[PDB]
Amino acid sequence: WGKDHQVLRLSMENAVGTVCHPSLMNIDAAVGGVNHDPVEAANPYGAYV
Amino acid sequence: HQPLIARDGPHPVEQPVHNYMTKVIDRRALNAAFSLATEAIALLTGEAL
Amino acid sequence: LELHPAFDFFAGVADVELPGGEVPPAGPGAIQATWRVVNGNLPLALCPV
Amino acid sequence: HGQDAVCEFIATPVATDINYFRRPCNPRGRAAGGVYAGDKEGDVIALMY
Amino acid sequence: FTAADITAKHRCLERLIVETGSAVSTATAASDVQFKRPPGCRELVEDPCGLFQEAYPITCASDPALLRSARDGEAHARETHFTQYLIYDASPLKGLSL
Amino acid sequence: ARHETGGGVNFTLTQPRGNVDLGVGYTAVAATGTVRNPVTDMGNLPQNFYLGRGAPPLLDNAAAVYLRNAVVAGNRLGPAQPLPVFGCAQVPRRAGMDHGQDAVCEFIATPVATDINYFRRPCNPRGRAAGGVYAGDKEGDVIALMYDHGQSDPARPFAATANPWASQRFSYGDLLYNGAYHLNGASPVLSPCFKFFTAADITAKHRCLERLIVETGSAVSTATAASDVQFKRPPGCRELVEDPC
Amino acid sequence: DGTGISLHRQLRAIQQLARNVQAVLGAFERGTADQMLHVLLEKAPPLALLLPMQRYLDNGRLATRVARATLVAELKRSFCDTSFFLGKAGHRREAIEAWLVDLTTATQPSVAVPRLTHADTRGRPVDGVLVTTAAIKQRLLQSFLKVEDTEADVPVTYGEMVLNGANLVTALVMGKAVRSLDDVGRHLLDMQEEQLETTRVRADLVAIGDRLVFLEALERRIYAATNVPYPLVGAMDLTFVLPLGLFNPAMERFAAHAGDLVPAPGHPEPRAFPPRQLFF
Amino acid sequence: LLPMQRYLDNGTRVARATLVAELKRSFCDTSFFLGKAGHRREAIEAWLVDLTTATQPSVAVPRLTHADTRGRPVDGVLVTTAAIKQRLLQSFLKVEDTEADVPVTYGEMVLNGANLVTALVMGKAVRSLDDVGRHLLDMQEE
Amino acid sequence: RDPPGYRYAAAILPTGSILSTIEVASHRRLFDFFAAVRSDENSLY
Amino acid sequence: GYRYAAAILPTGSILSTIEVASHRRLFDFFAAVRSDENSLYDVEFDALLGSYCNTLSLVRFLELGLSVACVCTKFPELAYMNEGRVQFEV
Amino acid sequence: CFEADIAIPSGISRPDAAALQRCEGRVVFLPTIRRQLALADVAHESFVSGGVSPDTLGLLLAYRRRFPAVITRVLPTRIVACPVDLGLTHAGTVNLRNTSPVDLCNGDPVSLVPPVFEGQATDVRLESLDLTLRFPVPLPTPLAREIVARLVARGIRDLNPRTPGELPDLNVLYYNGARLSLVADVQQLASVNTELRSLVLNMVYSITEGTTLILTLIPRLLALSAQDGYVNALLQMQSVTREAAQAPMLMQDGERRLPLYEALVAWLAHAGQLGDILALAPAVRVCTFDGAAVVQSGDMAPVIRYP
Amino acid sequence: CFEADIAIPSGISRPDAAALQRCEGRVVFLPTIRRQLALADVAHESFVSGGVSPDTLGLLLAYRRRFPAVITRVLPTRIVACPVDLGLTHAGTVNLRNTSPVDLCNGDPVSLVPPVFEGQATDVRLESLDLTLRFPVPLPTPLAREIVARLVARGIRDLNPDPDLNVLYYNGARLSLVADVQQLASVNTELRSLVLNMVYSITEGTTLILTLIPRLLALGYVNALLQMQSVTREAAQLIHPEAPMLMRRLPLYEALVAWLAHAGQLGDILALAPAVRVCTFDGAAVVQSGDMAPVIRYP
Repeated sequence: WGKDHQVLRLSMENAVGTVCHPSLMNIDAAVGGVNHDPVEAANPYGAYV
Repeated sequence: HQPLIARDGPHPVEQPVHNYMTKVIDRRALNAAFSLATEAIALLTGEAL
Repeated sequence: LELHPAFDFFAGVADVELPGGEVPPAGPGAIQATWRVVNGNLPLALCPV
Repeated sequence: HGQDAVCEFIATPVATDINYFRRPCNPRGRAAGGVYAGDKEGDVIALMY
Repeated sequence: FTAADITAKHRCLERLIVETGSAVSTATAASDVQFKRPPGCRELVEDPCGLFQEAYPITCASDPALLRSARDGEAHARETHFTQYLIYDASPLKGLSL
Repeated sequence: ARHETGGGVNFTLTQPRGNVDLGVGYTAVAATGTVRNPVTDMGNLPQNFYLGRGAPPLLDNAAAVYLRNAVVAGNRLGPAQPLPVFGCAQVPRRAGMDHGQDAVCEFIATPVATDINYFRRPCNPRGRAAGGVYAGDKEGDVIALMYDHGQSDPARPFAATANPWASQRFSYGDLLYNGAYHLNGASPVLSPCFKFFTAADITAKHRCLERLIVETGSAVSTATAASDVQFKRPPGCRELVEDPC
Repeated sequence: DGTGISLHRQLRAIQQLARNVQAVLGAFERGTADQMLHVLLEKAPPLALLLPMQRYLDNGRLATRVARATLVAELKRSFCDTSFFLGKAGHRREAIEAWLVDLTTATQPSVAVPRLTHADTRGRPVDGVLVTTAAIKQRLLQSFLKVEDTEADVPVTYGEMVLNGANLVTALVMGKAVRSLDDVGRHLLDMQEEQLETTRVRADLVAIGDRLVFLEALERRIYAATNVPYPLVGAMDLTFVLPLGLFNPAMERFAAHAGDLVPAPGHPEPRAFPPRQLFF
Repeated sequence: LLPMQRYLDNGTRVARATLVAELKRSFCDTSFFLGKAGHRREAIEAWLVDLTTATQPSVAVPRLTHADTRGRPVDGVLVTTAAIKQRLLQSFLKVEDTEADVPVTYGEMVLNGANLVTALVMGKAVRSLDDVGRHLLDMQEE
Repeated sequence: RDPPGYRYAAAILPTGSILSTIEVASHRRLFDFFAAVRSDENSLY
Repeated sequence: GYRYAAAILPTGSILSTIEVASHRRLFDFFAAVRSDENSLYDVEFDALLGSYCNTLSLVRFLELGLSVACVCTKFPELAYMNEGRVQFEV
Repeated sequence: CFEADIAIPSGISRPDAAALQRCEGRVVFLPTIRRQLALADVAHESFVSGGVSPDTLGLLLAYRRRFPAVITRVLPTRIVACPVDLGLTHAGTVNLRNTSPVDLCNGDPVSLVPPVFEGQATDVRLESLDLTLRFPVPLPTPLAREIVARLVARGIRDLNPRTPGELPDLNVLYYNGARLSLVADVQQLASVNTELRSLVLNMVYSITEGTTLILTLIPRLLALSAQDGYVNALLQMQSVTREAAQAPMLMQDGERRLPLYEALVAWLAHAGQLGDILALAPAVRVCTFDGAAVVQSGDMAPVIRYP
Repeated sequence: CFEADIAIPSGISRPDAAALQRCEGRVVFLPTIRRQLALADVAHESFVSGGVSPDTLGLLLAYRRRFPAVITRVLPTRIVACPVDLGLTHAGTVNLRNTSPVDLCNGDPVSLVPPVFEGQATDVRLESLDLTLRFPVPLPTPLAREIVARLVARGIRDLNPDPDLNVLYYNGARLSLVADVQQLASVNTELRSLVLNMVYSITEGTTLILTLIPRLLALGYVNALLQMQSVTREAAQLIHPEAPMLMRRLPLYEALVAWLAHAGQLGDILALAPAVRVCTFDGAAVVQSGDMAPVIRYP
């Protein structure tokens, strides 16, 4: 309810301006933020081609 | 200056305290202004007579 | 090691280029990412069957 | 009606329970308040993250 | 979501509670769609949301069929259904009309 | 009373004095009616027996430090940099705490058909009316009031127990939760269950009922409000707790 | 030295002790009341339990093991039901009227005639105290009326008598050095130095039934700012029992109506299996 | 403030946490208090006395005899807005001593006696110097 | 330090009445300068 | 000399009349000034304005309402007893 | 006290005079016993050797051959310091300042450690007198002995690389909770090497002839493992004792020398002394008169003599 | 000095009063140094640390932790003790009660556990309020360091069985360590946890060093000087032990701190540091059992 006896609508076609902007794939700093303090080896069966 | 209450036994003994704090003036300066139009000064000077 | 809906983060091999070899030369662990392709790629603790 | 609000969206998992809502909460899912800490000089951001 | 906006703040409650009276809103009422605050000097808003790091849920529901039951309080509102779900208000605004 | 230390002299002053009741009957009752707030947030915390170490472990090592770190791995009560021979368990203090002190939840196995009508009621954990008040003044009575399960339960009068896996001697609360055996109790965490399952402390305990209720504005608690997760009481800093249970 | 500065900083030690001697001599009179709050509460039983305890003794006496049981089985009900009554029923009235009047005379008069009585400005002797906190005394007075408030009599008998306390004003100074000649004589000129540059005492005397009590609250006066927990606050520790993961007995497996707690039509209705979850 | 003042008495991490959860629910409850259940005539009255009795009285000043109405002094201010004070007048507190006030006129201090000399030769200029300066020559003989 | 501290030496030359009393350290983040009474100070003499 | 209003009374003989500061310049502060300079007229003071003490209320024990329940009485040497304890009939 | 003074030598930055006021109860390492001494040998520029600054193991070796001193009273002319090594004869219990994240205990021995913490650098800077000041961090001694073993072994990993880069950091500490991370920036070799050799050479002499009979009972240790609580908790998971399990060697001459009793002597001679030969000697003990059981961070604790 | 008072609790008997008359001049341990103390800080029941009775390890943790106090004059309603640990060095002469060895004119005597001697000797119990005062034994520094390493060596032969360690002459006397008839069976269960501590710190380190030093010197001033002072000592111990025993760096250096952490525990546990000195005046220089001795404050 808005500023009245109004009722509004927030149906999930609302999400088109938020996520569909091409920054969703932009994860370069995240791998750049995690790759220091390096991990131990984690028996890579399915990580290796 | 704070008082105290003498307890006994396992709670520790107390001793009087003092405070001595110091505070600083801050200086505000509030403003008014006004105008006289150009026609009025020589009228007040006695020129335009 | 789970950060994003469209990608994955898993402790893989250090430097090895993917289309090659039989066994990875397991040295240091450097973590890397990959693209989740579909909506089904998200884990099933984050989606009931 | 007056000035507009701005709705922003944050990717959340579908099986994050409604019981976490109907209650005053963070939008991030974890408490992050610095007032919640206890002055340890590391109970800043390592509370949040 | 700025941890620096948490990190820059101190914690002694002698000093903390008085800025809850007068703090700076990031929003300004002086534009048609609300804006990030210009250097148009200050606001002196109340805003408890920063000091508690909180937010409030309002009367909302997944269907109008729950929202009709949401009237006249939380006495008899259908909190959930088959997959349909309601969130009753919890706010300083509870009890009030608007 | 003087004592010279660093800096200067330091006078200490004390005045010895005493009191008396000076009333043949009861005097000065004290009611209790308003509450500010709970001290604890009323619960949801596992109990970790790996905090204690008195129990003889598994003999196979492959099961020993597999099942040990399977539980301890992330518990709110989980011993990291583990149990020294001399030292403390080092409970992980987290950075921020919100609702208050934590309560501790402990567990006793029960059969599934120990009917719920015994609950919804002030009923007792160990399935038996266990207090030293209830007996019939025989002075060998309260071991038989607590264990003689050829007799009945004074709490639930048509039967002997409510839980055979709680009540009897060596009935597995008797091994875990009795401080005379103390497989636990090397832990700094206060067990909530030590008030029950203790035949030694309820070994007649006191029985003159008239003196008994004035000690219920007394009897310094098992708990201390001074820690993040509640601990068993350090011998300093008494608290004059009420504690009817 | 012959400098007045030598005399002037000799002043600022005297004006250090002259505030300290009153601080420790004050701390006993402050400490005198704090003992009384311990020694009353040490012999105070909780009054949700003594209102049946007297009416057990309102008989001949019984130790025949039957009355001992029926004492306990009523005693646990009075505590399980009416313990926190004020606040449990604060919406009511004319029960809090009845709640005090038994609490006014649940105890019994001691073996005691004082010979020095506290008056009521007419003639009336006072027979009770009723120490309460500051917070409770506020909402109690304005809704549960109310009296003439002046104590005509409170004698300074041989009870505190600071004439015996004047020794450590001089002897502690005598224990060190020749400060003994000073530390008693300085207290004469300290009366205007530190302060500024059988009698009546105000109190509150509510009369209930046919009785009279000095209903007075502390901690706004004589516990504040001293880092002392105010002794009329405390802890009730109650252990709780939750059965977890048990199972419905053979009789109670019904639904109380046909259509209720029903799932969507392609769903198992998970309420039909033994529960492991628990909610509180 | 009204819970916050209660912890400033009696003198601590558990006391810190038990404050804040209690505080944020009390904020969600006891705010916008006149519009919420303003029908309760009784609720406003005790809410007014906590407005009246929560703050700490500082060291009293003897000079400004701001008392009025035949001799009872004035100990509060309570500046509100328009419609609230009318509504506070209309039903809740129709409680009027008078409408009559006896204020005072200004006070002052001007650098006259030795305050000049302590400012243009020395740096420190004591407010009400000479009453202190005599008594600094008075205490050493007591 | 001392240009706040001389004010506590000026507080040793007192005229100023403080009306209501609560704990000072709750308002530690309010003052410009805090000193603490601990029964004595070797500096004030 | 540094505080100029102090030198309005010279209180002593300016007497040598030799070329100042062409000598050893041993002075901690000296200013070779022409006919005028603006710093000669500056007036400054950092002033002290306030000091307040609170009353320390010496409150006797025979004032409060809880004096009624107790009958305090003088008995020295109670440290010397292992028993001075009270016996009563009924 | 056997009073020792250090004067304020040359000039003052006017807020930095107040910086010397809030250092009351700290520790100055002055490499002498003087009635007066300049402030030049006080600061960390004197701790810096020829050309190079010590590491946090070299500062242990730098705090070896100097003398700690307690700030007693702070004048604008001097600073009176009491010589810890001799003048600890204080029934007045001359007071110290706890500058440490750990709330200690009552009754702890207290030894001094260089600032190595991630957030308690204790760096105060003087620019009129160009000096840098690192105050030592007073800590409880088992927690102090938990630190020095980490930092040398971290420098033991500075000799050999071999392993993959994910090493156990030796940089998470445990006191009842309280995850502590310290600084790992530089490891000078000679401070590691001389500390490593005494760890080697003392462990040489701590083995004797009758010591060898004890080595037979290594499979006897795990027989107690699956049948009690105390032993199984005593036996560490990250231990070589669980790894080495997967005999008199007669040579018996005379057999009246008490060979098993003589084993525990010389083992205790050198392996019994491993905390104090690597680190500084504890001489400070927690002793509060008021019955306070702990001492807060920033407090002034009373200090008594050698433990 | 700074004499501290320990409060006598309520009603005790005359033998409980006479039990307080057979202890004038003993040694008492206390947690804090408050000028008025109670008896609840004193008793052996105040030594509970994990919910059970402490062992000789659990005592020697506290015996190195809390504070010694020596009762000069016994009192009704009070206990006067002028404590040792306060006061400047070699001042405030105090008086002790000897136990079976001498306590010569010097020696710097050390407080230590009761069950290294007769266990229910000096475990003086109050009968009325039902508490137990287990007074420590004041042994001088050579023999105190001697007997502590013998019973734990005797605990080894009592651990896994198949000379006699218990004779141990003094300068003149023959000191019977064995109080056979009921004590020694209680000895090996009251030093029970302690023997495991002397063992596990040896089995860990020796099996750590023999995979440390071969992993060192090739992974150079410490290299050649490793066996320089250890020529035919460590290599001979490498010849003797590594042959008749068994033979990993990232758990190894993790075990390096942990053993040496346990090592720093034991040095505070063991070795029984001197706390008070006998250096009297005008005595016969030789103290006997049951006789007083002027004892001065600091080593």
